[PDB]
Amino acid sequence: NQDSCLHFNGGCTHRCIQGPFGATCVCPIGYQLANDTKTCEDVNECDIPGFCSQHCVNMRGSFRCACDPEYTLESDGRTCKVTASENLLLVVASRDKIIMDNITAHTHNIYSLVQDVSFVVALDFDSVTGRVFWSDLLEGKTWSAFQNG
Amino acid sequence: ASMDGTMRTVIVQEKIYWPCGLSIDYPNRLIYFMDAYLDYIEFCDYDGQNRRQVIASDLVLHHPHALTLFEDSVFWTDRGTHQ
Amino acid sequence: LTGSNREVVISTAFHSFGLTVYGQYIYWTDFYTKKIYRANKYDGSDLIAMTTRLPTQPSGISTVVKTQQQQCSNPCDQFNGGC
Ligand SMILES: *[C@@H]1O[C@H](CO)[C@@H](O)[C@H](O)[C@H]1NC(C)=O
Ligand SMILES: *[C@@H]1O[C@H](CO)[C@@H](O)[C@H](O)[C@H]1NC(C)=O
Ligand SMILES: *[C@@H]1O[C@H](CO)[C@@H](O)[C@H](O)[C@H]1NC(C)=O
Ligand SMILES: [Ca+2]
Ligand SMILES: [Ca+2]
Repeated sequence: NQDSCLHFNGGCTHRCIQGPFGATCVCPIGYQLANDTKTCEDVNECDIPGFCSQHCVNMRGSFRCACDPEYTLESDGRTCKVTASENLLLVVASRDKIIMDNITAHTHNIYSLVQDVSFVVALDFDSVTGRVFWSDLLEGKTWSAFQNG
Repeated sequence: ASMDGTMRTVIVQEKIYWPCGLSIDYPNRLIYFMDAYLDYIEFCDYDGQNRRQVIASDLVLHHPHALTLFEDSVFWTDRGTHQ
Repeated sequence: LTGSNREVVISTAFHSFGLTVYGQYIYWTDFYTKKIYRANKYDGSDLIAMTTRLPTQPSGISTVVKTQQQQCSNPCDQFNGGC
């Protein structure tokens, strides 16, 4: 390629360096180099699904990320974590048992909440009252209880 | 639809056969939907004009039923694997 | 061949018995679903079933190719290699 890399930067956008084939060209971190082997382009990081968890804004050779008010951003610049001190609670429906699982730093605790449920099909929860709602197919009914049964 | 039924639209209409369960991601305003015949988990936007696959062409899914989300994790239940 | 790198291509394979590779694809047969499956050997990118549910548990699989194999000289072909 061009020995004139030294004279005119090889026509390259950012930087050209001499080599055995005359010209070599390079773009900095966050940039990308394309089919002409001379120009520089910007990685649109937000185009990658899940690059950062909640909000992403592209910038020249960089990115900016943000989390919603319920969440705090972590120190890395992409991850978001939840501000509330409460553990994750995961509720699953089996015909005879409303199973509940409690999560603590990737450790599990599994128990069965409510007695005398016949055939549970559907589940939801209300945060204002701190209650769990479920429906029973054999009873033909909908029930509400507290998260402690 | 609108929560009073006054507006109605169809947002996913193709590549869909036995769509079981729905979940929503509020920060991103995304809809998560799961299919038990084509055996996939996908997410789209509220208008259905951006669409992506989380799990697809994977034998892990046999008969998914229900879906939930937390942070960067997705939880689901399967009736074939009892899992 | 020395174990230097290790990766998982397909994360679920329903009790695979036999395996073969051709082109960009890896093929395997399993007892549980009575089927033959194709995947992409680098990523598991595209997964399909090459057969319907077969009436009996399938068995090992192999390939038939017209192109001549890799060739090299055999030390045994001169005077039985001294053996
Ligand atoms: C660069 O080349 C690839 C491969 O031919 C092509 O897919 C792509 O569209 C090209 N991009 C540009 C900007 O020419
Ligand atoms: C979940 O576990 C934590 C830690 O043991 C405990 O404080 C909390 O009460 C538990 N919540 C439920 C609903 O079990
Ligand atoms: C169950 O939770 C409710 C709501 O916090 C509380 O009023 C009640 O005392 C609790 N009961 C038990 C047995 O923990
Ligand atoms: Ca960028
Ligand atoms: Ca299925």
